[PDB]
Amino acid sequence: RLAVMVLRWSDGSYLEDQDMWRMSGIFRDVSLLHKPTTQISDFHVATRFNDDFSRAVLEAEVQMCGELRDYLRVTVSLWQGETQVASGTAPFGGEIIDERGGYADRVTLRLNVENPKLWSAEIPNLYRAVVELHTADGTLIEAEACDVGFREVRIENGLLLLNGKPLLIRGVNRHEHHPLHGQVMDEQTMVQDILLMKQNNFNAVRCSHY
Amino acid sequence: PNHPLWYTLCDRYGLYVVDEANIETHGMVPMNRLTDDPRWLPAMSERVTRMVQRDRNHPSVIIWSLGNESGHGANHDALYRWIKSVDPSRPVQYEGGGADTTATDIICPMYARVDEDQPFPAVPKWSIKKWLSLPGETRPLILCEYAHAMGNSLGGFAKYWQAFRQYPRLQGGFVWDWVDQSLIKYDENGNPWSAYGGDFGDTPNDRQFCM
Ligand SMILES: [Mg+2]
Ligand code: NA
Ligand code: NA
Repeated sequence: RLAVMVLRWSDGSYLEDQDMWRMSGIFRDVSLLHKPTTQISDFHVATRFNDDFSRAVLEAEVQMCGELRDYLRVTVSLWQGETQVASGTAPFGGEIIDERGGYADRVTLRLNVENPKLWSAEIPNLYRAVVELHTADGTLIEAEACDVGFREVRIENGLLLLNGKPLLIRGVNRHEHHPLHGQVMDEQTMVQDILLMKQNNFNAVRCSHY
Repeated sequence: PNHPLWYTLCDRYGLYVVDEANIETHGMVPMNRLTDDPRWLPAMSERVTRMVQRDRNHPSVIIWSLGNESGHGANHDALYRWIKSVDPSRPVQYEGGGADTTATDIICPMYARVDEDQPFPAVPKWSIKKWLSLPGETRPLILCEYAHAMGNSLGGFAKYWQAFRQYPRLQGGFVWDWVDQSLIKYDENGNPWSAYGGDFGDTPNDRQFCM
C-alpha cells in the first residue's frame, strides 16, 4: 500500500503563479520502474555537423551506477528504420579532466554519420539510438533508447538558424488544459492539438509556462 | 569642395558641413570602371588629399566624403583609409556601390524610402528602418540625399521626420536640393525668363531635371 499526502499549497506555490486555473492533485502518470543494480543512470545525445551538413558526429555520453568492472561495455547503435547505420562500443572510463583524473563511471561514444537525414518541423526525420549496457562477450544488462533528430540550432550574426537556415517561427503558446479533466493530459488531446496546429500552418509551440 | 569663404561662413553662422571630393564618374559603365582602376588612383587621390589639406582646420566640416556616384572601387577603400589615418577627428562617408560598403562610416543612401524596400540587384535601397537592423549592421544611417524637391514635390516628408525621431540610429539626411539650377535668358524685349536644359541649343540634354 502506497500513501500520498498532497498539499494544495506550499512554498513551491510562490513560484507557480501562472495565469491559469489553480488546481491540485496527482495529475500526471504514476509508475513503477525496475532497473538492475548495475544500470544506465544517465545519457546525453549530441549531434555535430560540418559546414554543409553532409557529415555528422553523434556523441553519446553514458553514465552508470553500480560496481565498476573491466568487463563492462556500452554500445550505442543508431538505426534508420530496420537498418543499422552506425555503432560504437567502449569500456567505461572517460578521458582525464583534471588533476584527480576522469570519470571512471562514464564513457563517451562517437559515431560518424554520412549524409544524415536532417530533422526539422518541415521534415521530422528521426533516427533511433539504442544504448546497450552489457558485458564484453555480449550479455545484455539493460538497454535504454531515444528518438534522435539530426539538427543544429545556433545564433549567428543576429539570426536564429536551424541547420544553417534562418527560422520563421509560426508559433503558439499552449497550456495543458482539458475542459472536463482540468490539467490532466491524454494522448488523444495532445494529438488532436498537434494536428490542428500543423493544419493551420503552425510550426512551433511554447510550453507556457512549465 | 566649395569656395573657401563658404566654410568660414559655416564656421561663424553655425552649420554642419559634409565636405566632398570633386569625384563623380556617374556616366561610366559600370559606374566604378575608373574608380576600381589603379591607373586612376593618382588623379582620384589628389582630389581627396588636397581637399583635406585645405579644409581640415574648419570646425564646420564634420564629415569627409569621397565624392558622389562613382560606384565602389578599390581606389575608394585606399582613400578612405588615407583620410582615417591622417585625420581621425572626422568620420568618412561615401554612398557609391550600395551606401553601406567598407568605404563608409555612415550608411548614407540616396532616396531610400521610409517603409518601402527597393530591392535593385547589387545596389538595393532598403527601407531605412529595415537597413539599420540587417544582420551585422551597426552603423548610423544618414541619407546623403532624400526628398527630391523637383517642382511640386516633398510629398511624404513628414514620414521621414516621424522615423528620424523614433529611431535613434536614423540621424536624418540632406534634402536634394537647395536651389533650382535654372539660368536667365532674355526675350526680344529684354525681359528675363528662367531657362533649363535644352534652352541654349545644348544637345543632348536632360531638360528640367536641373531644377
Ligand atoms: Mg502571469
Ligand atoms: Na534618430
Ligand atoms: Na537633378
